[PDB]
Amino acid sequence: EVNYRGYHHAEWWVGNAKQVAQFYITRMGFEPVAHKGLETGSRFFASHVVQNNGVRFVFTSPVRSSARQTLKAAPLADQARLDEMYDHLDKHGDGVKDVAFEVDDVLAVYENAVANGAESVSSPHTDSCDEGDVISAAIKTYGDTTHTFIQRTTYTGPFLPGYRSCTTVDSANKFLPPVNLEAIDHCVGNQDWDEMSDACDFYERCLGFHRFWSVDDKDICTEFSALKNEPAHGKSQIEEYVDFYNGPGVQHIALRTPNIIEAVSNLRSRGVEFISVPDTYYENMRLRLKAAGMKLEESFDIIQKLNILIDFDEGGYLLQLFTKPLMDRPTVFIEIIQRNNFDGFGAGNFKSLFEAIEREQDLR
Amino acid sequence: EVNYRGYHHAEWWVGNAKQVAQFYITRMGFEPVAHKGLETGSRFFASHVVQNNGVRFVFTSPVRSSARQTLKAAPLADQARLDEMYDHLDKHGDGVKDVAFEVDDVLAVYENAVANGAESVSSPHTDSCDEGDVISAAIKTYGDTTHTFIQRTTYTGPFLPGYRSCTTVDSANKFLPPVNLEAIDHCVGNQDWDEMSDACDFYERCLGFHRFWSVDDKDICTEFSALKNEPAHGKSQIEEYVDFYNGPGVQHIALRTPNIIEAVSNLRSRGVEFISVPDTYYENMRLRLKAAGMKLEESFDIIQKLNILIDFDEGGYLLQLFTKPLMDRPTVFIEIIQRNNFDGFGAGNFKSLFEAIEREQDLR
Ligand SMILES: CC(=O)C1=C(O)C=C2Oc3c(C(C)=O)c(O)c(C)c(O)c3[C@@]2(C)C1=O
Ligand SMILES: CC(=O)C1=C(O)C=C2Oc3c(C(C)=O)c(O)c(C)c(O)c3[C@@]2(C)C1=O
Ligand SMILES: [Co+2]
Ligand SMILES: [Co+2]
Repeated sequence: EVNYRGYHHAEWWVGNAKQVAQFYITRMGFEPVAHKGLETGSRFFASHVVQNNGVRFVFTSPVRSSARQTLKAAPLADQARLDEMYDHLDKHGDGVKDVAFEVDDVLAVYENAVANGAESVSSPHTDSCDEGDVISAAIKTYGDTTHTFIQRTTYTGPFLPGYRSCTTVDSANKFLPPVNLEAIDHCVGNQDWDEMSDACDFYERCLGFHRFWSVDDKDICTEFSALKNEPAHGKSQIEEYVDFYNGPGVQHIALRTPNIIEAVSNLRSRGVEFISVPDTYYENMRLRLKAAGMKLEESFDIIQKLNILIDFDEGGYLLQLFTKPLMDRPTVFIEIIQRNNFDGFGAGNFKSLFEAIEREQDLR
Repeated sequence: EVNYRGYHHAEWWVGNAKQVAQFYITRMGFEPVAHKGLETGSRFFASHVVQNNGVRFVFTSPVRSSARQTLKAAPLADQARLDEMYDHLDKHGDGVKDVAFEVDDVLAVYENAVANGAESVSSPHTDSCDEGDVISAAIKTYGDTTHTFIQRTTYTGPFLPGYRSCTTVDSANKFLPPVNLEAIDHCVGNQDWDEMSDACDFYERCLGFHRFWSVDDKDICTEFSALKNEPAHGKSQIEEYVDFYNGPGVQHIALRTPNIIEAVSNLRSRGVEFISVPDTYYENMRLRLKAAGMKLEESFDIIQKLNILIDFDEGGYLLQLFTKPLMDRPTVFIEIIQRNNFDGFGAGNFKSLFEAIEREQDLR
């Protein structure tokens, strides 16, 4: 019954994979699924994959230091990998690193990608455990985040080669209200203009008759190309959406739910914390929705209490919400979105939210 | 009613303070208490303090990278601090960094410490917010972990200068069975022999007529000085206590509970995971306890199910248990201990547990 929307998973690079992974277990309803580490011969990195219906996260941490003087000298390729991982956690901190797509024909989707100028990160190769085989490749897309192409061949195991399945459920979830998340809706690994642009232009040059590997990126780039804020050291009436819009190296990963009220509630009660949109947003939005005769399913007054956002067109609307920044840097957010016939991505909420500080800064 | 046993707190250095701190909120029953960061002018580090009755943890993360090229050039003292924090997370990873003691007369306890050869880390100084003042100092003790001496003067605020109080309770705890932890029982920031020794000899030279700042370290060094394992690539019948005993740079922090059964249960059900001691341990222990006429309060059979450990003497016993390593390095553990008239620290369980693999390796 589960539904990946073609996303194999998203892999994070984080300092404490083992413990950070549990954040999503306790706060957001995930379940431990697979593991890769010193128990399956991974001498240099541990990986913890937690899943929520279609949503699958991988958290990956080095298990050892750079010049680890006690046991082995690291092979040259591997010390470079460890070195790379620390330099990313320094520059960026905990965050999404790689979006990986279930793909038929990695060789082909990889080939076209670099023909049109993709920065290669991992030419096609074939990780091969005892449960089978898989072909992957990877390319730089949005900043230093990446896309990975995955073609299952003979592999049958839990997840990928090297991974072992997970030995049973998590107990904290028999006490916690569940979070009905469906699948990964989209992901922008870096929201700098230059960076976004660069990645979008690259995607456009990847368009052909064969369908592009990430429909959700093609529609984001399309919707936001039709147009390309202002802060205050007050807090800002936009609160942390101003950091979302104007912060550097900001990311967000969005997670589709069939019920954003149910989702947001059970996350409010598990202890997750979202940005507060001002009252003036709903003021103006209630008129816009009414004048346009767009009648929502959900009570407008509950969408207000929950600081949930709205965008729409003639055929339907979306419901959107953002967590407070997940870490001590204001750079990583998670979006929860519910669609009722709207392929949109929230372009309207830039105008609306920017207009929200507008009436407040114009107030003086 | 709360009881710190003279421990102001333990401060961890971790990669993701904001999220790691919540681990202890969800998995172990802590509550958010104070915060220090970009919201109180801390341009370089964030601190999250969570408390459980007497137990108070501080988690501290850099909010910025080393050569953060976007905003400020860091002052020389501060870039050194950021640089230091990354080098510790590289060499060691997430773990306890500093044990801090509520102390009258920092100047004096600091003075004697370095007279007898303490490695100074922070001469007496006086952090001074608008709610008052505090004197601190710090010295290297066990490896690169530290002790900090804290003398409240005019400070009245939540916690320390720069900290703001915490805006209300965590919701996940109205759904989770509580964990009745009392206070910090002890802490060994590095269990290498050389390192332990060095720190103990240093403590001994700190003994005088004035009482020593950490009674729990003086008794550890005393009990374990009366004596100073063997592993298998099988897993080991000792399971992860072999990593505890023979692993390098292992730490553990112990947390006293009045009811280790209640504590361990509610932690089993919140999702915390402990090492399994073999059956042969309880086999031999039931005879030892009986021959010695030591009658326990708690059902021996529940202490067996819960992989809880036992040490005792003529006047009473202790009950001990260890988590599985908390991170992808096998280097940080947490001990839960319950005392019934026994100042011991588990020296007996070395003999018992070492003897447990003994009958198993002797089995062949
Ligand atoms: C509202 C939100 O969820 C965000 C999203 O999910 C998809 C994003 O793509 C862009 C792009 C470029 C064109 O792709 C852009 O230029 C701006 C100014 C922008 O604001 C966004 C985004 C970040 C959007 O704001
Ligand atoms: C059982 C446990 O809780 C541990 C504890 O809490 C206090 C520790 O101090 C030592 C010391 C030195 C003398 O202090 C030592 O040499 C050995 C071999 C030792 O094993 C321990 C410890 C680590 C003990 O094992
Ligand atoms: Co969005
Ligand atoms: Co102990």
